[PDB]
Amino acid sequence: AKTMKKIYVTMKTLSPLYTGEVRREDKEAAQKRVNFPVRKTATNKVLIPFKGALRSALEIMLKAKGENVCDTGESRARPCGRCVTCSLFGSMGRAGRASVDFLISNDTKEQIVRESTHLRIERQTKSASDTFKGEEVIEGATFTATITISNPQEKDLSLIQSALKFIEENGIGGWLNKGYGRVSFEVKSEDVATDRFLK
Amino acid sequence: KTMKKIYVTMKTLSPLYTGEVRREDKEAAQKRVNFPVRKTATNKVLIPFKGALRSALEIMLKAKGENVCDTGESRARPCGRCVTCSLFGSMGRAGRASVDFLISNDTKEQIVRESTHLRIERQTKSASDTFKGEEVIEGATFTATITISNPQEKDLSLIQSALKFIEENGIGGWLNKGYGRVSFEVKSEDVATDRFLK
Amino acid sequence: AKTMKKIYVTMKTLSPLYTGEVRREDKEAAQKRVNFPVRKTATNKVLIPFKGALRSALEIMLKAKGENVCDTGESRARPCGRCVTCSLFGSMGRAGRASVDFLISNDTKEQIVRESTHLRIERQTKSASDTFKGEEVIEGATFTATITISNPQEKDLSLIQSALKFIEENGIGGWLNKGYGRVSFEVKSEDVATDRFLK
Amino acid sequence: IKFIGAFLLEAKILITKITFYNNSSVFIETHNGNYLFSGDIGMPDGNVDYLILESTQDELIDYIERLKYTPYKVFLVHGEKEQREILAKRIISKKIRVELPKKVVLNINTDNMCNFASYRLMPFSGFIVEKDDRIEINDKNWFDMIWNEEYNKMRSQIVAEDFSTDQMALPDMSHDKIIENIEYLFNIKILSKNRIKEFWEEFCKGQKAAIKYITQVHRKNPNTGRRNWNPPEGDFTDNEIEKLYETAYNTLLSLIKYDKNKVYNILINFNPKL
Amino acid sequence: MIKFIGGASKVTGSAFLLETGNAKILIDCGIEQENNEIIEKKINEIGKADICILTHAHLAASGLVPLLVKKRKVNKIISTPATKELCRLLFNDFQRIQEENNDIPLYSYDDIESSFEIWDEIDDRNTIELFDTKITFYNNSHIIGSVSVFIETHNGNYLFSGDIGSKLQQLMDYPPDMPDGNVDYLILESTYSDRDRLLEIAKTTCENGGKVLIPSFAIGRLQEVLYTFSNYNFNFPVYIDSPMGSKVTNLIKEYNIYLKKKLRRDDLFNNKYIAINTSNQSKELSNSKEPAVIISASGMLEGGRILNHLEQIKNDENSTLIFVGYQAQNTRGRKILDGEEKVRCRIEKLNSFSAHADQDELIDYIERLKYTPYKVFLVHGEKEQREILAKRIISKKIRVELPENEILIEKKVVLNINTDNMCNFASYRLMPFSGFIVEKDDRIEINDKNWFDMIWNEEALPDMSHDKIIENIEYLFNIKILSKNRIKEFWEEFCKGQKAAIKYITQVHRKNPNTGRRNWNPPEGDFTDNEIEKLYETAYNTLLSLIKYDKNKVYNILINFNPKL
Amino acid sequence: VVLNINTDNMCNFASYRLMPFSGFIVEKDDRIEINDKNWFDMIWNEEYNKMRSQIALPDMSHDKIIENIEYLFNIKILSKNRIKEFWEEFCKGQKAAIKYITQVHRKNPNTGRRNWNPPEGDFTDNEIEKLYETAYNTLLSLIKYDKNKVYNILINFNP
RNA sequence: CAGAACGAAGCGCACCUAAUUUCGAAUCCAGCAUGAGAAGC
Ligand SMILES: [Zn+2]
Ligand SMILES: [Zn+2]
Ligand SMILES: [Zn+2]
Ligand SMILES: [Zn+2]
Repeated sequence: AKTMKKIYVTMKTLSPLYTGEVRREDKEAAQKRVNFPVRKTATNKVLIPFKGALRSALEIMLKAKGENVCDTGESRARPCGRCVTCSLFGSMGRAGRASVDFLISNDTKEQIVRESTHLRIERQTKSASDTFKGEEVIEGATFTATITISNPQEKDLSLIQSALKFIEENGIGGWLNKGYGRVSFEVKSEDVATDRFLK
Repeated sequence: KTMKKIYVTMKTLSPLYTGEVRREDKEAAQKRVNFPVRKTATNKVLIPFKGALRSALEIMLKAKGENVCDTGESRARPCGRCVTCSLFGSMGRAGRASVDFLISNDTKEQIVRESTHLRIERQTKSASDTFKGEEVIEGATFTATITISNPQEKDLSLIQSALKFIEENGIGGWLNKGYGRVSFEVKSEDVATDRFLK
Repeated sequence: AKTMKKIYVTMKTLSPLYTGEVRREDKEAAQKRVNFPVRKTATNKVLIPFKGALRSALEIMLKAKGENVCDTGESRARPCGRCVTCSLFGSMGRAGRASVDFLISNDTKEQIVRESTHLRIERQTKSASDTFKGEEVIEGATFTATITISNPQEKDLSLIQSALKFIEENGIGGWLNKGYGRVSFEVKSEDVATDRFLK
Repeated sequence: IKFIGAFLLEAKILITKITFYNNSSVFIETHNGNYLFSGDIGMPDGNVDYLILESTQDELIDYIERLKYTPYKVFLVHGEKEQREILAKRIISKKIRVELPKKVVLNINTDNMCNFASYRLMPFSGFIVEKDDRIEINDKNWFDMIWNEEYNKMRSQIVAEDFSTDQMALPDMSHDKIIENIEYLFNIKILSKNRIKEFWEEFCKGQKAAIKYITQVHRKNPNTGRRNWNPPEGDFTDNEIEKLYETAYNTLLSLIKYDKNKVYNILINFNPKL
Repeated sequence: MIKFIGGASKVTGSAFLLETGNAKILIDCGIEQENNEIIEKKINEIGKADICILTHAHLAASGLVPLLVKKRKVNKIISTPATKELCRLLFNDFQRIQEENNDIPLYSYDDIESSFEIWDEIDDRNTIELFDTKITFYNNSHIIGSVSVFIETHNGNYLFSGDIGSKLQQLMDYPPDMPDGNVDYLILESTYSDRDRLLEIAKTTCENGGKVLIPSFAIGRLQEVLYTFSNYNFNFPVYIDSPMGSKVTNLIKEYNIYLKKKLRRDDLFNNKYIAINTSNQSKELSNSKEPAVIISASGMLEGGRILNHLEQIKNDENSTLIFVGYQAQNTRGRKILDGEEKVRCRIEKLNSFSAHADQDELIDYIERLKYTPYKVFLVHGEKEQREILAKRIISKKIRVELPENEILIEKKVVLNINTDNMCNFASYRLMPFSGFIVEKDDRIEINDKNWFDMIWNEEALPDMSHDKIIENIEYLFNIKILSKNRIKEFWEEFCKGQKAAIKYITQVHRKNPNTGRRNWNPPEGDFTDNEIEKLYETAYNTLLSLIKYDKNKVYNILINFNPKL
Repeated sequence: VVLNINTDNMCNFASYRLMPFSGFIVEKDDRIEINDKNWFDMIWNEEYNKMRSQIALPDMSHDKIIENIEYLFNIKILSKNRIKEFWEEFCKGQKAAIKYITQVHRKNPNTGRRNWNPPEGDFTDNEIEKLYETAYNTLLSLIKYDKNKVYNILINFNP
């Protein structure tokens, strides 16, 4: 429209964070150093997928509130188009008004990424039945993203900040049931014009 | 007469995806990947660039109140009396700016990586779908040239504003998910048209 | 004369190349599958019209240098006869000395011609509002031509090579504003004798 | 070299720093190798590359083993089927390659192999295409590809019930209503010269083909929601655009009922070429 | 066309660029130690090469690969698997040395990691078809994983030899494997048995009470001095004391199938080589008095873990310092070897261990080619040795282009079948034929069935059957021993070569002594320990028997289970 | 001369009856047999095995096929992309087309899912798998017919 | 003929999934201009 809503999100990990590497070339090269490599950019910065955690958080909570939201996590689902998670995060004919950017670390993989030993202990002989290594973003790193809503509606900062508390309680990334991914978002918002670059 | 020669250099600050348009290349790749990148036969990566600049200036100049038409709605005829129809084109009178395809400075095997993407169910937190797609790495350099034939004054300014718009929103596809965030650098010059004549 | 300049041009596409079909039977028997066919030979190669690109290049360049070149691009224009473009490419009375071939490809249309899918994307829905298909010639495809000046003057290679840089920076045929038709030319000139077949 | 008899070389010397030496032999040096047409014997103290040696025994091996820088290949000539073979076997034993004497042939097939009877070979049934400059050797999947091409072109050439007298229940509106509607839908850019021309083209191929054309331009796709009419030029609302498209459908369908002369005389006032 | 980028001294960089018209193929991207900016400008001159090939894992041939990855001039890095695993020690050690010597680092650790991201591995005798060429690797008897690259191009067949080993290598095969076809251009590298005497003098020193410090290179040399101290029935312990060399010793044992035929198919060093892991245990030996053998590795005594042992050996008279390899200039090893410094310990030298061959072995290498090569580009070595070997190769009637200074070989494809009766169907002049493609030297002939009627007229791994392999892969796929990740990885290693597949299944099936765990996937269902081991051995034998079968047959067997690999 | 081609699919152009053909004129002993693309594939396999040697579909009626295809195109199990890929694999051969439909219909033992597009509309799991099995049976029964009839069936659902 | 640095030990591996879907149209243009003679037989 004649405005856009910019939400500048700032994540500070409070527990170790893991999001797995998605690149076949980067997974297969780090198969003899770590068995669980983290997701990293080619500029050595850690890349977490944000759009998908916000959508799932809002879909879970809005289903539990009694609203008309659909589920896009069931296999090969068709976004209906008349949800508020179908206007924000997109349908199959209309794109998402909210452009959610990846959470990219302010530091590099040599200051936040550490390689760790995880174990599987036998419940009778109390001994290390399995040993494996993984990478994990430390407890205190800082990630930054930016959500650009293209047609600002009223319930868009109130709906993103409601999915953010759900991600602060549940977690972002992987291994979330064993304690990984506990984060704390800080949000600064602003309403910009669409013609701020035209001079 | 003169001509503007805006050389643009683009460094990807995010993973980038532009889908392959060629059907034979898409079919050959779609036995391995589910989402191939638009690749040249010289194994370089080709992003479309005219539509992004035109859409950027159309969305921007519609917000400044300036009389710009829409060439994005279905089978819309361009007007011919607008700045976007001057710099990018109309039905009669071509666009003064020849915008080149953003060709990478490096090859497919140095900047393009296969990636695994998921679809996680919202109540069992388990992967329902998996799809492999190719993406351009962070740091890849793409060079294009913009050749404005009859140069006016505001053409470089509006092209740079469109480049700042693409710097914010993105180039290519999957833009809602964080893909395509890129940085543009501009070096313009006013060359003579008769500069090849000795 | 007793000499004839033979310029053997070799062109390599650096971008996808589209020059559209002119033969109405072939266009109407290929717009059943592809909305934008490329112009092809009946020997399944690819033709590109070369003369008019050379005439347009030298006309735009030599009207900017300040020479007395006429415009043969405006509708039903009479070529004057007293410029260098009229000497090289032809007036109404005289014919042009440069006999420009087509740019016939070296390879056939299954190794060079691919069908692409172009779109038209709505600006407030960020989604396709139109889809069309097009035929195009791949990058690194090689086309060949031979300009043959019959009464060779001195500034007749340095004009045809100065046009061939203009058809490197602008484009040769088709959608040249989207980015198509960016090519590279390689010239191996030769001044044969006219009687070289008699001997 | 060309083994015509009498040999040939490329100048077309029919047998270039040439020098003769007693054969008790021509030494043709070229930039592409220094050939030595030994002739008949019954030697250059320099670089030999190719030794065209006439076989007609141990004396030939002696001749070969006195040339500095042993030759790359030794073309054997002027002998019978057994003589040039037995000399060849002896020269292969001395670690020297023998050779017993247009359009490029570009093989586009697989590389599986075998080691059959000291002749590395592979069974291939395929096709040989002859492009102007080359003769490609390609597999049967290429033939399946061109067969799918010819089938998916040949089935798009007779649409059936075409150019044929048969049959309808098409609507009705007067010649003055058809004229008025086609005028309005030509001013707003819905009915165009290309649309009217293609409607006439598919009308000449029967009424049924024109009905199929018009129901193909009026089909609102259930996914996208876009009829294949050209959109109107103006500031009409969505319901009005729907009504204009419906008027276009009804007008063209009603014009199908009228005879061909009337359809022509209505539709050359808006597009002169058919 | 071949370019010799720095092929005179190998310093300031080294490279062999074969420029086929479809491919710039690079071989031996290396640096010889003795500068950085000339190395950069040498890499800039190199241009975008589709592939860098590395014969061995010395920095002489593989020391400049991460710099080409930095400048993004290389797109594939093909080597042997042992070369990959050894270069993942050499590159990290080079960067460690570069930072610790405070010389601007030639590349970074990121560059090394990206180099292994674009690193494909192929073993010996496995032809890869890349870019209108055919590249086959062949063992050359140098350090482990070293090969002699055979690039077959339409302009000719080029055999780059690299460093050919000598007969005194006890862990590799002596006769260096060669192409069995026609080599047209041989890029040979010129050169630069008292082994048992080692035993004697070590038996001299231990019985005299002292220890013996044995300088050694970490790549190949320590692991052969250790084999010599293993087969000899000695009485005193031998102790390897080097983190990189103990890692390389483990890599030698891991890559056993890529070694000599006797050693492949029990510790290779027959244990008795008690390994010093922590540096505290190295200071313990430095202060110790038990007469023992120290096969450590600082190299040529310059920097490393010898440098602590060296002072204690230096002050002692009743010990010795057996130098083994070539001591170089501006290096400690020469100065203690030439007597610049006063040593109290004996300074012996055994010239027997030399991974580089001598003159005669290189002559035998040139002679055992099926066809005598048209040209032998001697490249590296001293100038004087190169003049001598060039004169002797000229004496054997072979052309020599020494690297201070042309027949157009063109493999043709003759058609040899009737082309009169052709037809046109889809605007193609086509003709169906049923014939035979024969691959001769300099000539690939397509030949009709009549040729085959005359040609015909004139004329370790266990062995299961197709049925048993199919049945056992099905059973071990339905109890979840053979998964789809396992079948895919087995297919990848089998594409990398049959010995790579043997190494993969041996690495999975190996029960670790301490834990008692094999890396197969445990069997789903009720089975006892003896039954589980009898299923794991079935997995071992069923997959080992598959390695004997041909590539397409393995693909057809392993596409009903993992339908993507 | 002998026609070994089914003379069906005969259209009506002008006052003539036509069928678009693409085939092989084999000649032997003046029989001059106008065969099809299916004889030649067999004859090609005969020569391929000769060189390389010396070194039950369910019958559903046409109306049932059309009805099931129309329902499964409206619940969005048979999509246009699915019909196009089935046409490609039918062009590659009957065995490849059975292999493709078996690949799509295969319930993976680990995930419990099949490569069909899910039915649009509210159903139960048993109804959904019944519709999947109907898709399997209808397309497998389509393999039984000839190329021209499969083309005429599928062109009214994906042009 | 090249890399080389207050204790122990073990271990650092598995598995699944890598599909599905929409659209592939629309519009403009189709002109002019010159020349119709000159010889021979
Ligand atoms: Zn929805
Ligand atoms: Zn406009
Ligand atoms: Zn003029
Ligand atoms: Zn070496």
